[PDB]
Amino acid sequence: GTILIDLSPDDKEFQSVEEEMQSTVREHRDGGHAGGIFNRYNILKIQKVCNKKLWERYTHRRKEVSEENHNHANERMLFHGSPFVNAIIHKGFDERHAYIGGMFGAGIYFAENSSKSNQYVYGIGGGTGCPVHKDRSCYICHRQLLFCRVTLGKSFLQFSA
Amino acid sequence: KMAHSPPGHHSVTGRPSVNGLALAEYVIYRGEQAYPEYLITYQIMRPE
Ligand SMILES: CC(C)[C@H]1Cc2nc(O)c(C#N)cc2CO1
Ligand SMILES: [Zn+2]
Repeated sequence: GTILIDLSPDDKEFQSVEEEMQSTVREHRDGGHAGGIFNRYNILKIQKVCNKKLWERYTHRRKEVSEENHNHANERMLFHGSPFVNAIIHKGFDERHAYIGGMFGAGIYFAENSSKSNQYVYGIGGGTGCPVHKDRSCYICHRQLLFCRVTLGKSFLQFSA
Repeated sequence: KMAHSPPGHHSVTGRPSVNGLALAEYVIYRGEQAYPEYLITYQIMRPE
């Protein structure tokens, strides 16, 4: 039920998403080990992901959370990188996409830094890098990230070392 | 097989406290609380 619609680079929506990607790159403490060494991206394509069934699934849950949090969904746009991205856009997020060894428990993780999510495109810790060259810092192979609407509701603040 | 958010809470906000330039990370425990709105295809670029 999923349709992907290309956005034009001349579209304000395209440019807005690109700017959020580019502006939230940062340096990482692993020196680039997991996600590669870079200060910016070459954006090749941005597509809108459309699925009526999955959208209604999301809004149904959002309404539950909003009402439980006294009419506040606390909805954000956040990045997510994953080897399972192709499965996520067709079937939706579920337990198969969670991080059991995550700092904050077995749940599904999202980032404000695009470069943080880039560290997970090829798996936890960058896995073995791109399929073709086995290079976590590959500058040739095309990568994909999701930019997702996320309902936080009442969010527990955990300071992290 | 998957975890639960703190009681009374719907998510966790992981906020880096040492690296002042690092932004937050977030965890949800129900997949229905996220929708994949954009798919972005890209390359990382080698610094000049
Ligand atoms: C593939 C699974 C295990 C991985 C994906 C993933 N993607 C992200 O963008 C982030 C972040 N921030 C964390 C994780 C941790 O879980
Ligand atoms: Zn490669």
